[PDB]
Amino acid sequence: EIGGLTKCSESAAFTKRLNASVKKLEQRASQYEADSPPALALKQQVERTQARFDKYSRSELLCGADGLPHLVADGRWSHAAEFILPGFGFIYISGWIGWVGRKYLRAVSTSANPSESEIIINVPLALKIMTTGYIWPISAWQELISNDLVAVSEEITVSP
Amino acid sequence: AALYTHHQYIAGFLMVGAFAHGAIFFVRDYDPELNKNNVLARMLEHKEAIISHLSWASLFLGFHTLGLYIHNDT
Amino acid sequence: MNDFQKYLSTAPVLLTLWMTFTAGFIIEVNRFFPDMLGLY
Amino acid sequence: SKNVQVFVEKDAVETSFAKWAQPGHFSRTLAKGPKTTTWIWNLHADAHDFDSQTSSLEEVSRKIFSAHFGQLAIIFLWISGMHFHGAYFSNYSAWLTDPISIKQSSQVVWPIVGQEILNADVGGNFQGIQTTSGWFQMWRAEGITSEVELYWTAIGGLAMSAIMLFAGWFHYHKAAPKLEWFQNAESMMNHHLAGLLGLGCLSWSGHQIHIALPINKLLDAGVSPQEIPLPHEFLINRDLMAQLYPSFSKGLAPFFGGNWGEYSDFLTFKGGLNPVTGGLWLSDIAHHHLALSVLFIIAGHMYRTNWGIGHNMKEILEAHKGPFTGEGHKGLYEILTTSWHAQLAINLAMMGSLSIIVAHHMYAMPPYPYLATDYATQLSLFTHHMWIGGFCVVGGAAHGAIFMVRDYTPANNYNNLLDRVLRHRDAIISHLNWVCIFLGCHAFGFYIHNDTMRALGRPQDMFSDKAIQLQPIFAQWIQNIHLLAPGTTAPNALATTSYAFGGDVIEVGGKIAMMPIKLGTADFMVHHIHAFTIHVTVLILLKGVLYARSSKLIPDKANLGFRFPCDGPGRGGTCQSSSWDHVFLGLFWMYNSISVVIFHFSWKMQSDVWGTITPDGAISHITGGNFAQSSITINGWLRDFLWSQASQVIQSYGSASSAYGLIFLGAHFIWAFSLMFLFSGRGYWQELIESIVWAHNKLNFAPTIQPRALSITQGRAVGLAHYLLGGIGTTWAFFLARAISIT
Amino acid sequence: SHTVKIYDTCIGCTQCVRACPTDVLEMVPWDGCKSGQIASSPRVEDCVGCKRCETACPTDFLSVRVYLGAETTRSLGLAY
Amino acid sequence: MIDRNSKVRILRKESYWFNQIGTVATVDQSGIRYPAVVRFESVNYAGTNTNNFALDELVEVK
Amino acid sequence: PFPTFGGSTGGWLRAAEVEEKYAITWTSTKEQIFEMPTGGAAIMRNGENLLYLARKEQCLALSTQLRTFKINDYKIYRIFPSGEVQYLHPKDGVFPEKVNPGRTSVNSRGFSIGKNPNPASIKFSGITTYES
Amino acid sequence: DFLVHHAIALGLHVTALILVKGALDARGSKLMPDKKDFGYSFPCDGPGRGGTCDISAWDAFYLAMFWMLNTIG
Ligand code: CLA
Ligand code: CLA
Ligand code: CLA
Ligand code: CLA
Ligand code: CLA
Ligand code: CLA
Ligand SMILES: CC1=C(/C=C/C(C)=C/C=C/C(C)=C/C=C/C=C(C)/C=C/C=C(C)/C=C/C2=C(C)CCCC2(C)C)C(C)(C)CCC1
Ligand code: SF4
Ligand code: SF4
Ligand code: SF4
Repeated sequence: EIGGLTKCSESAAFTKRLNASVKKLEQRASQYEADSPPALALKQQVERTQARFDKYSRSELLCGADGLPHLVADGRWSHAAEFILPGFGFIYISGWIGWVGRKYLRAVSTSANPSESEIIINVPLALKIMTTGYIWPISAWQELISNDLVAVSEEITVSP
Repeated sequence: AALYTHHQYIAGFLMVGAFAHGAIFFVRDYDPELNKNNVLARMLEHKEAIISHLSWASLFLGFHTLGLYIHNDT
Repeated sequence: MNDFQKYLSTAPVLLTLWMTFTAGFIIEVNRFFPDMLGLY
Repeated sequence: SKNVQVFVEKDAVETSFAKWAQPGHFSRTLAKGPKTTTWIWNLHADAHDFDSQTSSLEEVSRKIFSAHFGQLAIIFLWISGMHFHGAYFSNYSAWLTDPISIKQSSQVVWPIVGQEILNADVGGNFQGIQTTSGWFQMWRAEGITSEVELYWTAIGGLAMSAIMLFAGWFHYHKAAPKLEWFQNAESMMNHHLAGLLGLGCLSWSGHQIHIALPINKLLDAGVSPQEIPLPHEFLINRDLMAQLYPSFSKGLAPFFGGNWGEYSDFLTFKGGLNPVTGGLWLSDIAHHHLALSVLFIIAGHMYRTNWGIGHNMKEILEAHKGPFTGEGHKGLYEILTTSWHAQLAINLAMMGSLSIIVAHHMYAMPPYPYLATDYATQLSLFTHHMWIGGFCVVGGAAHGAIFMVRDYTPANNYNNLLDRVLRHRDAIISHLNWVCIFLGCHAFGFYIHNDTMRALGRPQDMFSDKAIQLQPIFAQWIQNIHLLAPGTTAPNALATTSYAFGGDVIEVGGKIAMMPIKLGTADFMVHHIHAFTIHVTVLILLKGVLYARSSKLIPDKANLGFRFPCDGPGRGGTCQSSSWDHVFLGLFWMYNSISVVIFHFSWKMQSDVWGTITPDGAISHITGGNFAQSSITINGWLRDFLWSQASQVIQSYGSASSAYGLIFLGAHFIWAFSLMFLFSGRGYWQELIESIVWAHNKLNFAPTIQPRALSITQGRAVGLAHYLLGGIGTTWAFFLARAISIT
Repeated sequence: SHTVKIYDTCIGCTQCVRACPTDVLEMVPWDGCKSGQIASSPRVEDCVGCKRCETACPTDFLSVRVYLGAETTRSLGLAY
Repeated sequence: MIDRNSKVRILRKESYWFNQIGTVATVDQSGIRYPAVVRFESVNYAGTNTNNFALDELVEVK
Repeated sequence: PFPTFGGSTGGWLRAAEVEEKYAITWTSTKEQIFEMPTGGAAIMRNGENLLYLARKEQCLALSTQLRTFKINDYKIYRIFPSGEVQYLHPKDGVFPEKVNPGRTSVNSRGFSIGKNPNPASIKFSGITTYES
Repeated sequence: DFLVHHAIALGLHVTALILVKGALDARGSKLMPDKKDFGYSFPCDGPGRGGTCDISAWDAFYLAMFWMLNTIG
């Protein structure tokens, strides 16, 4: 496989880890008894453990010799779920936040008191501006090609 | 083991000194007029760009590297 | 009321509320969709 | 008319939310509005400095009284929560039945994200975090028995919290006392020394005599908690009490008559520790509070109020003057009755000093049932109160300096003790400097000498109990005196106040509760190091108070203030010359001092006291007695203490003690993080910010509240804060994790 | 010792001469400003280098600049 | 042109408000070295919002 | 004419006797308590008063305090070891904050701070840019 | 090895930032537009204009040394 790794579904170390983990919890549960609230909790915990390992097994994750999942991020779409797809999520959300923030700052900049509106936010306006960020990619590009995003050497600079 | 650590540390001191004397140059020997629109002068024209971007790089590397380590620890 | 709303509109207060909401929704997502290291 | 009267102004301040929406209302400067980020920080730093917010003592005083009610409300809510959590999220009932085996726990974590691992198998069919505050022991001593009772005390706490909050609002907005009311020291002391402390002790003695003592006797005997009669039953049926203590039969008749001896059943002077629980006998504690109560009530009748008899403090102070001290204590009364900062200084120092004493007296003479054997709780309490004390002491010094810079008036202080002190300040500081150097060179030198000698293969030249020895003769002597006191200098006592001085080994549950603690060369060396650390701290702090208003370097420091960054790069450099900066530096030394003290406690106890003893006489201490020959060298501390006793935190992953491991690491990070604020300067940061702002501007957006770098003073404060948090946090985890295991 | 220089951007606010802890600065007659006064540094031999003067100047960039230099007993503020 | 209420861009490199816009308050006509008095909406590192500049250091923006 | 003071360990040292010394003088209309820069409190006399200090700043600091008492007749002198005395403040009889015709400008550069020469230009000259 | 390499990257970049900034902002800045007239190393420029501690270029070397040691470590 890529990098000499092995699929986790076919890795013995991965399975050994699972068995060991469950055993530890079960050994603890033995002390408590029957429907004792402590025992029921530990029992539920083992279920989650079994589920986690199963999910990873059914996945396309590749494990190493230690039996631990290793992520691939070279651009291959075979393992896009590991980095590329989640990556888009971050970019979309982050841009949303940044775009809306810039919009609000510029909007309140022309108000009676531009500094009071930064310490005491105008919630009504903020919410409106915040909702308009879902199309930030389009808006940003449009602003760039309209020479409204990047300024032109009319900004303060150092002495040298 | 000793040899590696020895040369790497010396390398660090030598690197820092280079930048130090580079600064001494600007303060003492730089002639703004001679180097007009020179490759060197233009560097001092977009100083903010260089510094700001280097800052971003440092922040990106710092947040994620530390974050991933802490995730693994927890 | 108006004045109280202004206090509730102060930066510190709004941050706390927003972060509490954000933290909560993240926690809730993990409660119902737990243990994910990738989009499956 | 009457010297002491009540004067109150009705409806002084209107209650509204308008000011709430106007941040910075308290200050004239801040009120104008925010123009730079500095405004934000200043808002928070000048919030409780009432002296700068108003120029009238009456107004400042009024705010302080109300603010105090607020703190009391918070404290009540805190206590309430603890009792509630002990009623709904604890294993008190199980622990009560088997105190030796079950482990105390009163916090439970939700089953989110594997954090459940933190819920340990403490015992009693319960899983939770092992708490170390000592609540269970206290409740047992009070005689709680049930968890219903805990619930009710919780409800009482909530109610009390509300009452306090109302009081704060009432005495600031509706009925605000005037300055004349506040300035009644004699009355206040009479009331606080007779009512707050005297009546308080007497009331507590009542609970202990009628409710706690009887229940605890039954518990110790073996009676199941469920079989012990309810508290009210004891209060009503005198016969029941007579069975336990056969003197209640006589009633209060002996008391009104002079025959107080008959009450020897419950009021005793036994001394020592109860063999079963390993705590001081409650009978002795009851007599303690009763005796203290009488003393306090009598003392509360010393000052004049409205009936002629009594003492006037002013007269007492002014009369005490001598040949070497000029006008003596003249002028002090006015200072302490017209300056809150001065009062806080004395009060804060004494409060901190008390905490340190509590720490020492509460381990040597364990006060609660089943506390000594719980090593975790013992260590936690000692360290906790040691810290609280250090901070408070340094704080007293700080406010003392604020007085000199803000309230000191030359006119009111001519040839008084204060004036004369400020007139020979050079001598005082010079001598203290020498004392510090002497102690430091000699004390630490001993350790360095030993390290060199052991490394050079010359063990016979070390300052050790096996070579050149430095025995603590004076202390050894006092110990003997205290050991032989029972029956001699203290004829009516039956045992030593503490087994530390000498005696037998008290063991509870196979674990050692207390044992004679011996003092040798190592102890001499460490004790003198403690002296050095404390002395240096005093030097920095005292220098700050004495040279707060002026110095040869900056003759007009007073005008600059209590918290100024510097005077300039001139005079060779005047950085950090304010009194605030002296406090800043003092805290670092306080950290060092306390750290060494707590480490001494941890190693000494785990090496020469704590441990297990067999049915026969075989004592196995936790560390094995390594303190004697290992604590005499610095390498020993690094290896036999820090390196070895840290095996628990580092190997805590995968266990219920994993949290401590994470916190240990996190604290280290924060400590290092602080070093960037303590070594750098505002200039670099401000310039960096400029470049960053360029980027935002290049994209057509920038904050109107111009971003600025933290002030010089704030930089130092942020650094100290993170430094202290990190250092203390690291030890916190280290100690707790180690303790859980040793227990 | 230290060197203090005054520039043409002065406005004769007198704030600098009112802040010096050692009387190094004076207000002298001048015609370049509306106030008709400019600051001078007649006695720089007593400058300690505090820079309080600079902190008081209201001009965009200090019209009074103190350049630290050779150190003497007076400049080092040594009472001993 | 520099005149009362006019808006100009600073051209003094040492100024905190270089390449920024300010409003000319008053221009003195007595031959002083720096006649124009411009006011800015942002405080400098010292906390001031005004300064006097010469006409050459100011370019009218409109 | 010394003010009433009981002594302090913060007074002058050898430098005052071998290098140089300072002295301030003033006149008061009432006996009042002032704080001395050295440390402590003293009572001025009703009339002429003389006090010795080791630094000019210490003397001028006291003058500030005196102004609060509404005293503006103070004079400061420097006494050398041989006995020579120099009148220092108010030098021309008029306080420095008040323009007095007859005082000439010193150390003045006729250009904005930003017009000073470049360091490289004056290399190997011995002069500094701000003195160039 | 992936993670440690990215940490080393952080070190080089941050150390460089300090040093590069020092060089470029050695002849002047917004806080001190006349820095070139004071030299490579000077204590500060006073407690005014907000505070100017560690504003000289020499201080950049001073600050970068710590980071250099950390990264090499
Ligand atoms: C390990 C670090 C360390 C050390 C050793 C010191 C050492 C000292 N600090 Mg210090 N300090 C430190 C960190 C340290 N500091 C930090 C991090 C801070 C920041 C908060 C401060 C802040 C600070 C303040 C604010 C003050 C001190 C003071 C002192 C002095 C106490 C007087 C004394 O005991 O002299 C003895 C010094 C020793 C180092 C003892 C060991 C030396 C040997 C063992 C003794 C014999 C050697 C002999 C003299 C010569 C040998 C010859 C040969 C070796 C060449 C001493 C010089 C105080 C001071 O100066 O007052 C006196 C003081 O006021 N410190
Ligand atoms: C070929 C290499 C080289 C050369 C020729 C120079 C030459 C020069 N440098 Mg430079 N420098 C270098 C490498 C070099 N440097 C490196 C590698 C660095 C990075 C650290 C620097 C950093 C640097 C700075 C930051 C500065 C200079 C300066 C200078 C100039 C004056 C030096 C001076 O005053 O020292 C005089 C002599 C000394 C300082 C004695 C040094 C004593 C050292 C610091 C302590 C010794 C270590 C300690 C005692 C070990 C004991 C440990 C024991 C207990 C075990 C001079 C032109 C200065 C300048 O202004 O130039 C314009 C200046 O500010 N340099
Ligand atoms: C442990 C010690 C420590 C740490 C952590 C830092 C951290 C930092 N220093 Mg620093 N420094 C230190 C000691 C330290 N310093 C010391 C001792 C010195 C003296 C020489 C310096 C001198 C120094 C200089 C001279 C400079 C720095 C700079 C920086 C920053 C570099 C950029 C970066 O890593 O961004 C990432 C930062 C971090 C990861 C640290 C903060 C992390 C917090 C906890 C946030 C974590 C968020 C997390 C990922 C999750 C976020 C989402 C959540 C809100 C839900 C960073 C904030 C540079 C700077 O200003 O940056 C451009 C710079 O120029 N430092
Ligand atoms: C010193 C006081 C104190 C402390 C530190 C704790 C701490 C804790 N309690 Mg507890 N408790 C206390 C007092 C305290 N309690 C008292 C007095 C009572 C009696 C009412 C209780 C009753 C109680 C119950 C019944 C429970 C806890 C639980 C808990 C745990 C979870 C806390 C929680 O809800 O997290 C989550 C936090 C929240 C859900 C609150 C939401 C966060 C808010 C919205 C942020 C605040 C908004 C902000 C202030 C806006 C400002 C507006 C402006 C007007 C000020 C935690 C360990 C729980 C537990 O252990 O379960 C196993 C639990 O079930 N406690
Ligand atoms: C005997 C009367 C009496 C009592 C008990 C107190 C008690 C107290 N005063 Mg006080 N005081 C008194 C008379 C009294 N004062 C008089 C006459 C004056 C005017 C000269 C003052 C002026 C004064 C000032 C100026 C201040 C105090 C403060 C305090 C508190 C100090 C903090 C503390 O120890 O927390 C202990 C806390 C408790 C014990 C909680 C309970 C508190 C309540 C109020 C006790 C009331 C009695 C209670 C209902 C029991 C009734 C018995 C019944 C069950 C049979 C404390 C509650 C300080 C403070 O913080 O006030 C808010 C403060 O700043 N007092
Ligand atoms: C009885 C206790 C007491 C009281 C009533 C005061 C009261 C006062 N002090 Mg004081 N002080 C105390 C104890 C006390 N102090 C102690 C023990 C110390 C030593 C550390 C000091 C040191 C001190 C200094 C050095 C100064 C004061 C000042 C002041 C005044 C203004 C306070 C202020 O700025 O509010 C605002 C309060 C704050 C901003 C504190 C907020 C809490 C900060 C952020 C630290 C929080 C740490 C937190 C616990 C860590 C949590 C970790 C978690 C996040 C993981 C005020 C009169 C100042 C002043 O100007 O006096 C006139 C001043 O300069 N005090
Ligand atoms: C062959 C080959 C290769 C290579 C490539 C290349 C081409 C690389 C490059 C590399 C490089 C290319 C590097 C570089 C580096 C650089 C540096 C390291 C720099 C530094 C700089 C400095 C330090 C500066 C200084 C200064 C200043 C500061 C200012 C001015 C003056 C002076 C100049 C003094 C590869 C991979 C292997 C593979 C294939 C083949
Ligand atoms: S630096 Fe100090 S002594 Fe020198 S002129 Fe300025 S204020 Fe006066
Ligand atoms: S403070 Fe500045 S502008 Fe005012 S008189 Fe002095 S040098 Fe001139
Ligand atoms: S900025 Fe820093 S170095 Fe400069 S005078 Fe102020 S405290 Fe001193």
